[PDB]
Amino acid sequence: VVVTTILESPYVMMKKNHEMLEGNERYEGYCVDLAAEIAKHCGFKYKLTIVGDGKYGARDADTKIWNGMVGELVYGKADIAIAPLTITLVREEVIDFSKPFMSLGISIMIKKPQKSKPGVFSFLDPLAYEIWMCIVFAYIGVSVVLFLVSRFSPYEFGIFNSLWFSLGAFMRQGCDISPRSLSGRIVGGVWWFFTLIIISSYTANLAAFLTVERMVSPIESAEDLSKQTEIAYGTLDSGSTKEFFRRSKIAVFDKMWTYMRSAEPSVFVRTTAEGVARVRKSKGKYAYLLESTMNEYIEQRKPCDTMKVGGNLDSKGYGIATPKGSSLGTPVNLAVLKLSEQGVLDKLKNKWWYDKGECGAEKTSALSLSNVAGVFYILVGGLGLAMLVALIEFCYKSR
Amino acid sequence: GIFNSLWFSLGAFMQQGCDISPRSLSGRIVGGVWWFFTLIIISSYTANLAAFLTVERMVSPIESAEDLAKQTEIAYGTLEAGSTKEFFRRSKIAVFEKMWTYMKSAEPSVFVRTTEEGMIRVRKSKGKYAYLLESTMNEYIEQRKPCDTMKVGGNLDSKGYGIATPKGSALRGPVNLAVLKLSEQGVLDKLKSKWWYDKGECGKTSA
Amino acid sequence: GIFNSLWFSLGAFMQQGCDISPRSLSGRIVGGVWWFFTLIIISSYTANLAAFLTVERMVSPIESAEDLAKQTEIAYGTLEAGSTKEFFRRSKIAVFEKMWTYMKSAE
Amino acid sequence: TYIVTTILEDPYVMLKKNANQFEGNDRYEGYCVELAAEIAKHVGYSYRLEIVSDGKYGARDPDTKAWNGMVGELVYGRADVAVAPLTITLVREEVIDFSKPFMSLGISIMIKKPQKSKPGVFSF
Ligand SMILES: NS(=O)(=O)c1cc2c(cc1Cl)N[C@H]([C@H]1C[C@H]3C=C[C@@H]1C3)NS2(=O)=O
Ligand SMILES: NS(=O)(=O)c1cc2c(cc1Cl)N[C@H]([C@H]1C[C@H]3C=C[C@@H]1C3)NS2(=O)=O
Repeated sequence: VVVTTILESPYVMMKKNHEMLEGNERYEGYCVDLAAEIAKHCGFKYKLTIVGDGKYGARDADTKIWNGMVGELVYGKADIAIAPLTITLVREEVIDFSKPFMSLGISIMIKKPQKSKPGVFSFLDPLAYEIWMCIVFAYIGVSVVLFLVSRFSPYEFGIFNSLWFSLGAFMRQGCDISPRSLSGRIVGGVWWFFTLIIISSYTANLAAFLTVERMVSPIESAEDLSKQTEIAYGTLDSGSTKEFFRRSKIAVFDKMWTYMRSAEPSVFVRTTAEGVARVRKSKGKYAYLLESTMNEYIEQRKPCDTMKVGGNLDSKGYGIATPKGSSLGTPVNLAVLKLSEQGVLDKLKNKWWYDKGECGAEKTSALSLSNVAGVFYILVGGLGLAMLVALIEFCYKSR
Repeated sequence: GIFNSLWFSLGAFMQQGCDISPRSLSGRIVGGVWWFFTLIIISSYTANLAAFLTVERMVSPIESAEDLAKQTEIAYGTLEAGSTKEFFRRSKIAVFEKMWTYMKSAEPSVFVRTTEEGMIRVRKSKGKYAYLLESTMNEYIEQRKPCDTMKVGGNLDSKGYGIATPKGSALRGPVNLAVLKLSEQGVLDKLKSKWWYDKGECGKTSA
Repeated sequence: GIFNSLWFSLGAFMQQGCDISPRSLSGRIVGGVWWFFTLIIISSYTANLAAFLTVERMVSPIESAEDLAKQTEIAYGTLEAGSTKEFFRRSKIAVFEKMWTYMKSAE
Repeated sequence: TYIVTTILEDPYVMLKKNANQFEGNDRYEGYCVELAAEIAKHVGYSYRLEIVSDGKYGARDPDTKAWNGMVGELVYGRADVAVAPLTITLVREEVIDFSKPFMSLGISIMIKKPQKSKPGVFSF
């Protein structure tokens, strides 16, 4: 027969020594490995041909003509096909199919937002804001209690000095005054125990929260993405994703397809690498919807300037095709069943993917000033406030 | 006095201040040795607290199928009269072959009759038993109360269910088109989301 | 004064005592915010020091032959006209075969 | 009419709590049952909910060469179709037609989760 590929990576990797090769040895990839593995169990002659149009079957409404990959099989130009070709009803109504040999799904693709340094006020992260509020109001309550206890049950401790003492005990710096009665000393003791526990809990693992950097994606998922319009998303042209959005009946997908269709220029693209370049040359203003396999492969490959957000919007599975009624449909089906039973498919998928991941195939380093600047700003604000307050008091006592 | 002595001793164990300090030699010895004791104890407590807070979660030794098979202290088996048992019968990889050899003859019978039987078998066993099961029912029951069962490792192989039909039947094409239409529409995803996730019987750096 | 102010500020950065403490509001604000600053900085220093002392030694990425071969950023080869070269010529294992293929032609 | 072979497993086929009160197809409510209803509405064919008496899955013994379970009912004409969890594989596919998948799966390891002492109030 004749084996047609899409010249798409990693399913079709043109060999580095392309000049000095010909025939079925022209190019390499997972698809070719699978084709050989199935020719072993099927005994069918094949030629590693490539489709001229370089695109997958699409059904134009006006001409009602299959183009590229599907056209070759339907119009007799092709006998078989082994490729990253996605199943679907309309495409299945015209040609017999095999069983899935991969799992996938439509997935989002964007440019890796830069690692946001832990912003100002990062020294509060070690403790959740609930604990901070409880701490504040406990510092208030203890001082109030100490004031009440000392004023109305004495052997000084006003409210101002009481707050001073409580704060000093919370920061391990003692003060010039200590309670002299039992009823204030109990409060002091529990306050000391509480601050000891809290500080020992906070101090521990405090460099991490001043140093750790977490990336925040702008498009959390499809719903969040479609809610906004500042960023423009695109998809391949004449493919399964377009057909899936076209036949969609879900509100989010309906609005998303409306926005993509009614967006100028045309967000669409002729080929996958074009979308890759567009997202990598858009300052993160372009989002591309491709599968979950190519996406991961790209993520693993340098410079790794992209990432996948959200989860698969729908799983589809690939599948070896065949012309309707061809006698080869059954043997290829049984062949893929056998290979799935063997580890050929899992072995190939595990090896080809993550085979040569350049990026990523933590250390402890000093604190830069960017990490701990917030407390310096706070200190300077406090000094300014103190001088302002003293001037205010000075003018007030002048009158 | 005694009241102030207790106050001072407490104010030195918490590393806070002390409005007074001993002035004689024989009180100063006590103060110093108490300071040494509290220094040691407090440093120990703080360090071990740091250790506890960044404590790694229990890493069960059953992470891998190979590890789960070498751990003969825990018995393991596959459901009998099922397709998974057939797969392990025809499994050719080293780990699967070794597991199949182990499970071929073991007393009591590592095989089981029904899924509920295997679930209860693992439940009663004090961790001395292991079970092999499809990745759907496992999750579904791990979601069902009681939630005393827990999946370890990842899926060992990718496969799928199917709407079977008698060979040569006349309802072959229509059902294929039907399943394709139902998968293209979110109807099937809706069913799975409703009847797996909507139930919810139970349920390094971090604040 | 100024001398005692410096003494107090230093005695609060080291977490030690202070024979005096501010008595007015406008000195107490400064004292408190300085205490907050020193608490943050000292805790940070202590934690990161703990980290440095138990710092793992540099684990070079060339630990394994397979890793040393996948790291094409570093070129590798075997002595020519020697028995080791002959062994790699006849090596049959996956890692050795891949390394031999890499080293067969490289400039 | 159509005869359907379901293995009656949680949650693909479930017996309604009002099993005695409920009768017929409406008596049964499971993911397999709902899928059967949806597909039938898609095609319009009469069917009667049924469960395999043997209570087993596909297993052809070497000595007897006889199919048991849902596949057994399917091959011998006892069952017309089988909308139920049935891992599609090679040996089974060699006798029975499989439509395209409707759910991915995989074999997995199950263990009794060891009790983890949740930090009490006095965990400090
Ligand atoms: N590499 S993988 O996990 O994505 C993956 C996924 C799949 C594989 C094989 C592999 Cl390796 N084959 C199965 C097929 C095999 C037989 C069983 C289901 C189909 C029919 N479909 S699948 O579930 O889509
Ligand atoms: N949500 S899921 O993973 O369980 C899942 C998995 C699959 C679904 C649908 C869902 Cl919801 N349908 C696909 C089918 C649909 C069409 C495309 C492949 C088959 C044919 N197979 S699948 O990959 O097995």
